Amino acid sequence: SVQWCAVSQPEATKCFQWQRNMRRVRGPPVSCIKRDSPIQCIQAIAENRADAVTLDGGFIYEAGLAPYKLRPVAAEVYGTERQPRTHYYAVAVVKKGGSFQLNELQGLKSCHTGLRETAGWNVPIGTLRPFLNWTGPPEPIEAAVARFFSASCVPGADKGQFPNLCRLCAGTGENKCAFSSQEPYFSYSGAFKCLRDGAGDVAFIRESTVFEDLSDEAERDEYELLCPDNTRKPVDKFKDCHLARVPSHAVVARSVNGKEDAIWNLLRQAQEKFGKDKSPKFQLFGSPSGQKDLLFKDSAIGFSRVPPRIDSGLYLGSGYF
Ligand SMILES: [Fe+3]
Repeated sequence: SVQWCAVSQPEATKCFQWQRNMRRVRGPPVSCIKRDSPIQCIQAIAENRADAVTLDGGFIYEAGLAPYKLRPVAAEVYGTERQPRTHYYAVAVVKKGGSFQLNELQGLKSCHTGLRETAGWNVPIGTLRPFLNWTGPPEPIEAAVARFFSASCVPGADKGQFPNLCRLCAGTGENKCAFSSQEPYFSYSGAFKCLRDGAGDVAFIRESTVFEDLSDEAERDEYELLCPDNTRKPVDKFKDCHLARVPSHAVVARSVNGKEDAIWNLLRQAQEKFGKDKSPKFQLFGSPSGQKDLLFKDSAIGFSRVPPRIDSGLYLGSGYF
């Protein structure tokens, strides 16, 4: 059986609902282990306490490093089934109206999905380094991003070394700027909720965020991207307007004693049984109200296996950071 590494109690429930659903249709068994962060799941996967966790490509990096040496075994498949894609695009949605283009970015307000996450940090801050004012290490990149935006909401950051990287955040108590769903401006939806709530001027996120959160058409007509060419275009045309194409989020496992084939078969079967539009009982690519992307990304259709011994640095592709 496969111990899945849950990252929160909402995620844990989803997984416990998963396991109960797998039993009912007599498929491959899944188990749930709870831990509090992606980086905390890696270690447990590394320490034989559990076996898989879906990670973003920033955590695919840090999970391939020593002494973890974890490996991407199955990539998330997003889109439509007529045209499947194992990649997504980092864009920067902004409020329609303003004159500022990608190059005009300084002293504004940015909402970021997570510190060190792919779409909300690695790509945009990687795209803004020429504009950034940064001498190099051992000063972190965090300090300059503190001085480039007038305030942001980049959860996961240090509340004391960089206070305006959290300035915009909305978690209450000690929960502000945390890498948890209790930060309501955490991840994609929270990075979008931070622009939608009038909090920041820019939202660094993915191409489906706007289609996913804003159901009624007219509402979305009021949002736009920021093109890397310094223009701004509509949010439906992200294929000619984006910060980058980034490889899809992936289930990562152990390199040695990984159980890959068992993990592949749990997924495969669950995708056939609890996939998009498959069972009315369980949607493995679905979350309940207010919660989002638990275990896997919402509105993703399935998975496509990763070919033998493709490391973490080859999954991502060359040309990183
Ligand atoms: Fe991501």
